[PDB]
This record gives sequence, structure tokens and C-alpha cells, in this order.
Amino acid sequence: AVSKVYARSVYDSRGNPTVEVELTTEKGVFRSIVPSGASTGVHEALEMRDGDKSKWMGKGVLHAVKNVNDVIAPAFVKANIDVKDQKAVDDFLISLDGTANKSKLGANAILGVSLAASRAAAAEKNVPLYKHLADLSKSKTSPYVLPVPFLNVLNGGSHAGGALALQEFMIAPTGAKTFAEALRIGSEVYHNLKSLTKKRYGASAGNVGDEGGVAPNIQTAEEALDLIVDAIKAAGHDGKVKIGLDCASSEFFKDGKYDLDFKNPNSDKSKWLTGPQLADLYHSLMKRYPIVSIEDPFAEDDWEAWSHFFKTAGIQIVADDLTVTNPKRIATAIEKKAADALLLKVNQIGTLSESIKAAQDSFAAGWGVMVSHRSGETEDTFIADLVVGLRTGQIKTGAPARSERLAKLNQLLRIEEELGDNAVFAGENFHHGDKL
Amino acid sequence: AVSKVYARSVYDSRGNPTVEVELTTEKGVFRSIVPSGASTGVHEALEMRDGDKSKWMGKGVLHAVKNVNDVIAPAFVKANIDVKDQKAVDDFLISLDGTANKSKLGANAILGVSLAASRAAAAEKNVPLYKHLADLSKSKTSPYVLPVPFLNVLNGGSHAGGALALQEFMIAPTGAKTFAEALRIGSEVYHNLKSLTKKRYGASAGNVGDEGGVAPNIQTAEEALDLIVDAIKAAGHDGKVKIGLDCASSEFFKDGKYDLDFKNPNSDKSKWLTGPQLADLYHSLMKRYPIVSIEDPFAEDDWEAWSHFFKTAGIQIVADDLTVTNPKRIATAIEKKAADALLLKVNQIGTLSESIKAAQDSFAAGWGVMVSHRSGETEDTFIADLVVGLRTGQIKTGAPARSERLAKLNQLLRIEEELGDNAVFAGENFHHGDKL
Ligand SMILES: [Mg+2]
Ligand SMILES: [Mg+2]
Ligand SMILES: [Mg+2]
Ligand SMILES: [Mg+2]
Repeated sequence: AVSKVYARSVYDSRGNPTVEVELTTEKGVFRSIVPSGASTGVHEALEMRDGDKSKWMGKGVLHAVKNVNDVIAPAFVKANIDVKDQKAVDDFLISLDGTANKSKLGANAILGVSLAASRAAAAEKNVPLYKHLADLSKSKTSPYVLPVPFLNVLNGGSHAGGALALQEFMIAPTGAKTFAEALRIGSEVYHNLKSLTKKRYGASAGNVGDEGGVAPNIQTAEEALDLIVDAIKAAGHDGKVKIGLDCASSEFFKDGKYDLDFKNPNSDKSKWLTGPQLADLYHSLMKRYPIVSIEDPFAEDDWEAWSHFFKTAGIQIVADDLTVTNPKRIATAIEKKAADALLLKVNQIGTLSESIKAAQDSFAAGWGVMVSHRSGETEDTFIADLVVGLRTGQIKTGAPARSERLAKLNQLLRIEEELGDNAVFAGENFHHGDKL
Repeated sequence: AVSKVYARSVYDSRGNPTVEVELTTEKGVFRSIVPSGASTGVHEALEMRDGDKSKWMGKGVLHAVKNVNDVIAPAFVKANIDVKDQKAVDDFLISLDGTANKSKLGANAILGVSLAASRAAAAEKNVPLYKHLADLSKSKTSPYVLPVPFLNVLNGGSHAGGALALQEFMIAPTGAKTFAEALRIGSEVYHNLKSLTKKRYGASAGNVGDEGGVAPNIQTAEEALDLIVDAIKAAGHDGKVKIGLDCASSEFFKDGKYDLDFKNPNSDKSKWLTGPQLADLYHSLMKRYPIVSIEDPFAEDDWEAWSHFFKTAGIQIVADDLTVTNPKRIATAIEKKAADALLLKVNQIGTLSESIKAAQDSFAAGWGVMVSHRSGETEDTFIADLVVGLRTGQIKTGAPARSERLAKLNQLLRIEEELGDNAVFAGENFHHGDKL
């Protein structure tokens, strides 16, 4: 029984204010913190900011916070809802906002309540969060599946200063036998990468991006990939580690063309690429490097481009800004055969229930599901329990550096240990972890 | 009644393993995570690493973990100690190691148990950590004192790739009325700095160091301070923000001289400076910038240089590597009049009890106490409750970027809120916050 709902302003991993919510019950106080992206898709739910340039550079969230305290709270408490009933909770919240993109109260106002409720519910059932989560989603729990982590060891695009267009370059230790081993191999590659990087491009190149990866000032994907393969090799893990990319192409799409030098204000329009051209580029990288997954190869509404590449790709193709964890967007994606994996971001849609549906819809279509954090994270470890609850077999929560990332990775170590013989690591079958 | 003592290996903010301890009582599970330094003094208690180059590059902690699980555990449980008596807990652990520097079990194995015990006690006494702490240390609680945060917005030395020798360039919002206000302005400054940096030094210059600060490739302190001052002004906080430094001189002390270009393998020996020469430089900077604190201006055992400088300092002079949170070392410094402020690090000494004593002896001698994190941090927020419990009035826990840093800051916002009207912000009186 909820006796209280309260919100406050806290800081994210980038030093920007964010919403933190606290829910009180007979069982105790439950907390949750909302994340925040940088390369946020146009179709994402509304993230409300104060816009006051005299405070936090106009990035405060007093309004959103106010909505929780002044509007949401009173009613919620009055409603007397069963926290164990996620759908109920969410329905209430959505009903309260009334808009399609949560423009009334704001997604960051709603999310926090939604997430806090699930925590309170788990306490009530006297079960671990990932367990309640599996319950909510009707996932198979025998056994549970530990996912393969996709570590963004090299940052580009909007996550770091430099010429690199592509946003994330990740390593996936699909060759590990357990979650612990995977993370060990992952950090080993990471340390080698930092050394090489400094060695090949100067000390400064070893400084890090928003997500904790090294951020060398290079201009081609080839140079980034060469470093990674050399690092994997130097670490002694060749063949056990694969690569995944996050192109975040919408960030550089302009006038129906893709600008690979978009970070340069004086970019050369003649160099801009067409969908098909960009597809040729991707293909070149695929043939040369052990890439097993590409995210956002084409812009958020460039449907034809995704569908075209999809038929020749032959590897996991993840939709991020294209789907925005929105069941309706996914249906279209599914119809157009544009991708084969969903990038799940609680904050793109705004409610847990809606996110769980997105996952269920994807899995129903034979798609894969990759749970993810946002570039602006917090000490909150929700997603760790989530990926296990949903049995996706794959997560992306950063490089093995910067605590907003390790918190989730460490959390996964604790769960694996707890589960013992009741869990298996996804390994090479990460694409369809849910079916393991 | 402690039923179980357990430990596991987790990862720090740089991707290196570390010790995580869990203490189980009738009241629940209490956890603690140990931080790890980079520019560690020769006198620090022993941090135990495995040295198996085939795993984690030799930085494993399996041994320390095993020490806790197989050595400390059984004897601790069987001892039936009362967690409420910190002293008895610590005395027990120390006697068990039996070395001057915790070289048998490792300080990293010991600290986790010591700190975890204090959490369990607080639960038992049904009080917030900071209160239990203020209790353990006989601090005056009316009101409580909230500390000024020293934010390390510009990183150098061993914390980042680049030429900059001095380790940390910090801002301190002493001209704020509340901690919440302090952090607010601190971040605003921070955002301004990052922008300016990128403009003045280039995109890559905005990338960050280990502690969340920007890392421009500059060679002089003046370049650094100039960036900062412009940032303060630009953000509109001219007057409310002061500057602090962590020179970490021990790292560049060689042959009785100081090398301001120590990262350069071709450093110019003729350029190396004498103590008095270095002191000159300092006085030069203090004259031109609102610097209010200097940490480790001289080497760990270069006593005479310290004593010399102290005579005409006229500002807070903090001892770090020189004192290593060691009472015996503190005695010496007080006597030789080397500094007037202690840098408190539980991991430099090893037990909560010993660290408390250190603070007490410092306050007794009329010194101030700056509570501190380590460059290799975790999601643990213990020090937030610690600074408050000791009522020091000042803490250093990083820039407002990277959750290993924000987690502590967020936690202080929470406490501020909770204390309400029963607490004051130290402001301009940080030096003697304990006398407020
Ligand atoms: Mg994005
Ligand atoms: Mg993405
Ligand atoms: Mg140091
Ligand atoms: Mg220091």
C-alpha cells in the first residue's frame, strides 16, 4: 500500500539534472532514477526540461519533478493501486497524462513512478527484482539466461570530441563460458585497447568518451576497427570476441544524404553518401571485420534504406531510433522487414508495461532483443535485472569504465552468482536468448 | 548477531577489480566496496593484488577475497563481536593481520569488513549512517555541517593522457548558501569549462580523465587556471567560487628535485626544480588566482620543503601522501608544522576506527579535515555519510561527471534534504567546519 510518492532532482553521469523518484509502502522506501540520451530519436516520448537558461544551462527538471509531487502523487496514493499489478499502475499513469507522447506530465515524470512500483512489488512478493520481472513478462525461468554484454570500448559521434562519425564500437565476448569470464575478457581487451590507442595516436587519445570508451581523433571506421582487432589479439582472446556497431545514422542524415564528416561544420556536401552508398561501405566493413551486429545503419524514417540493406545483411540488425521501443513503430518495422532486433529503452516509451510489450512483440516476430542504457546514466541498476527478467541474452550498458556502467555489470555478477546452476550464459546464441 | 561474512570481486570505475564485502545480520545484508588509488603514497597500507599476469593483467583480487572468506569469516563469526562497538571490530581485524601495514591479509580485505560493520550497526540502532558515525566520533550534532564540495574539473598528472603534471584543478563554491546551491553552480561552471576548453584547445580536449575532469593537452598550470577563471566568470559565478589543487608532487619528485614535465620521457633535467624553486612557482600562482587550498605541494618525505612553505603559505595546506591517514605520521607533521589540513582516506589506513582517530588528532591540533575518495572509485557512497558524520565541512569526491563521483554528490543532496533546518552549509568556513 503506497503511502507516499515523492520526487527530487539528482545528477546524471554527465552532470545534468535528472529525476529521481521515491515510493513508500509498508515494506519500505523504493527508489528509481531516470536516464537520458544524447542522440535521442525524434519519435521518442517527451523528456521534460525547464528551459531556464539561468539554471543548469536550461536543463533543470523542476517542472517534471513538480508534476510528480503536485499532480501524480496525490492521485496515485488516492487510487489505492496494487503495485504488483504493473499493468494497472501504468494504465493509471498513462490515463493521467492523456497524450500519446506523454507531453502532459512528461516521460521522465512518469517513468520513475512506473519503475519504483515494480521494485515495491518485488519486495512485497518477497522475490528478487529479476524474478518479478520474469513474472510480469511471462518469460521462461528454467533456466534463466545471462546475457552477453556489448561493451562500447571506443566512442565516437556525439559521445566524444573528435572526427569519428559512427557512434559506438563495441566488443561482445561471445566465446566466454560464463558471465564472469565474459566481463573479465572484456576488461582485458579494454586495457590493451587503451595502451594501443595511446601508443598509436598519442596520450590524449586514451582519454574517454561519455560511455567510457577511448576517444581517438580518427576519421574512419577502419582505423577504429583496426585498433579493436589488434587489441583483441594482443589480449589473447582472438576468436572469442566479436564486434557490434551503433551507427546512430539519424545524427548525420541531412537532405536525404549521410554525412560522414558531420562533426565538421565546413563539411563537403560532395562527400555525402546515399543510402545505397552507405550500404556498400557497411558491406566492406562486414567482410573484413568480425562484426555480428549493426545498430541504426539508416535514419529513423528512411524505411526503404533499411529494407533494402536488410535483405543482404545476413547479420543482426538492430533498430534503435527507428523503433523507439514503440509497439506501433515495431509493427511497421516488422512488416517492412527492416530489422531483426529491437533496442529496448524504458525511457524511449515511458512505462515498464509498454516496454515489456515491445519486447513481447519483437520476440513474437522472431526478432532478438537487446536491453540498453542511455548515454546519460546513473547509479540506478534497473536494466541489469530487466535483461535477466526478459531473458533476452544481450545487453549494452557501456564500456567497463565509469561507475554508471559498472554498477549494472557488477549487478549482473551478483545475480549470476545468486542463480548458480539455474542459469546459462547466452554465448553465441545471443540473438535468440529468449528461445534458449 | 553476525551470521555470515562474505566477499566477491567486482569492478572499479577504471575497469579494475576490487573487493566487495557482504555482512549478514538478523537485520539484513550490509555491503561495502573498497576504492583503489593510482598515485598511491609509499606509506599507504597494503593493497593486495594477485599478480597472475594471465588474468586481469595481474590486477586480480582473488587472494584478498579468499582472505576474507577463509580467514576473516570463520574467526569473525565465531567471535560473536558486537558491530555497535566499531573499536572492538577493528581491533579484532588488526590483531588478526598482525602486521604494521596490514601486509598479511591486505588492507583491501580488512576495510570491506570494517566498513560493512558500521552499516549493520546503524541498522541495529535504527539510525542513518551519518548519525551512527557522528556517534562513533563524538561529533557535535547541532547542527550538522554540510561540506563544501571540491570539484576536480580539470585533470592532469597520472589521471589523464597529456602533458599536464599537476594532478588536480578543483573548484569550490564557498559562496553558496546551501549544498544544493553549491552543486548547482559547480556543474554550471563545469559545463562552461568543457565548452570553452573545446573551443580553446580542440574537440578532443573536452574528453575526460579518470576523475571526470576535462583533459586538455597543456603544459602549464597557468593555462589550466586561466581556463578555469574564464569558466567561473562566464558562468556568472565570479566571487562565489574558489580554487583548490592537488599537486601530487611525489609522482614527479626525482633525485631530490621536481620534474614538471615528468610525463615526457625526454624531460629536461636542467628544468627540474628545487623545493624552494617550486615554492616560488606556488607563491606566483597564489598571487594571481583565487586559490584557497594546496594539496601535496611537496614530496611524501620532503619534510623540510613543507615546513619551509608553511611559514608563508597563508592558505590551507593539505597533507595526503605525506600523512597517509596515519596518526603516527600525523603526529610528525603537527610537530614540524608542515601542514594544517588532513586528507582522509579510509583505504590509506585500513579501518574505520583508525581513520576516525586520525581525524580527531587533526582537529585537536587545530587542523582541518578534507574527506576524500580515491581515483579508482565505485558505486559505494560511504564517504558522503562520513563527511557529514565527522562534520569536517569539506570533501573531495570528483568532478560532477562519472557516476562514481555523482553517486556521492547525489547522496549528499539526499542527506541535506533529510536534515532540513538542523544543518548548515560550511561555506566560507570550510577550514574549521568542525568548529561551526
Ligand atoms: Mg541515441
Ligand atoms: Mg543507439
Ligand atoms: Mg594520490
Ligand atoms: Mg592527492
